[PDB]
Amino acid sequence: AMGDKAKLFRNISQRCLRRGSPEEALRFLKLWARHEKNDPEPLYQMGIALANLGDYQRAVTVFDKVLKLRPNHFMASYRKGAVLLKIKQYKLALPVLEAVVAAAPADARAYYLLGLAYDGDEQLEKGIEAMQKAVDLDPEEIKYHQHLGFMNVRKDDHKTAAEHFTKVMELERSQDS
Ligand SMILES: [Cl-]
Repeated sequence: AMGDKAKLFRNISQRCLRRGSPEEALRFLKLWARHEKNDPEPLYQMGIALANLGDYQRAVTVFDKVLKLRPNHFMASYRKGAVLLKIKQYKLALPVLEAVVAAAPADARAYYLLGLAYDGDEQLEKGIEAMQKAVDLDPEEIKYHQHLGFMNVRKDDHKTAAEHFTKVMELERSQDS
């Protein structure tokens, strides 16, 4: 069972996150982690805070801690994959993100991140496949059409690129009134 000290520290780190400042919160998340060792939740939370601070490399190594405790932690992989992609470590992000999508096969955003990771790794064809899936799962999103258009310009398929761009145009008009 969760100890009183741990409840207190959780309680405070929530005030600190919701009141803006995750540098303070981070100190209380570590206190919580100290009292409830082998609870993945405070570690997972530190990972989030570190990512928001911009300490991305440090965030990854904390998300690995939570993934050692809970190998299938679906959200820990999601966020790890997302920062790995921001750091431009594409090869490493691919297996992480591919696991996210095998757990949440209708998550358009997972597939979008996956597409960007493949594209970064110069696997254009695989990235199109993934970004296409994002577009099928959420056809009103401008961003996914936009990328899928550019991927197709590089593939020299200007017809389907133009389709996606003329769609980006359409969404922009109809998201005023
Ligand atoms: Cl792109």
